[PDB]
Amino acid sequence: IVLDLNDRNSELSYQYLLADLTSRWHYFALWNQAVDDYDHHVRILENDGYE
Amino acid sequence: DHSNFYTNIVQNVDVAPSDAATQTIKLDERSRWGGELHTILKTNAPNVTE
Repeated sequence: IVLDLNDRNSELSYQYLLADLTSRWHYFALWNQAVDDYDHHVRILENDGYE
Repeated sequence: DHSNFYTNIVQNVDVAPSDAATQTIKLDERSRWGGELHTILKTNAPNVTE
C-alpha cells in the first residue's frame, strides 16, 4: 500500500496538523509533544537597562 | 554498488530532473501484461578474493 514519494513530506504535515487541532503550549509526554521555542527577550532583546 | 541501485525509467528530458521520476508508467487494468527481460552484464571479478 505505502508508495511514499520523495516530493511528499510526511513530516511537517504532522507538525501543521497538530497546530490545527490543539495548542502548542502543553507538554504531552507520550508522543514527546514538546514545542521548540526561543526565549522571547533573547531574540528581540529590549535594552531598557537596569533599575 | 551496481548490485543495489535505483534507476529512472521515464527518459523524459522535458520535465527533469527528479520530476521525470515519481511518475508511473500506467499499463491498463483490463489486460494482464507480460514483460520480456534482456540483460547485459560486465564484471571484473578476480580469482582469489575476500
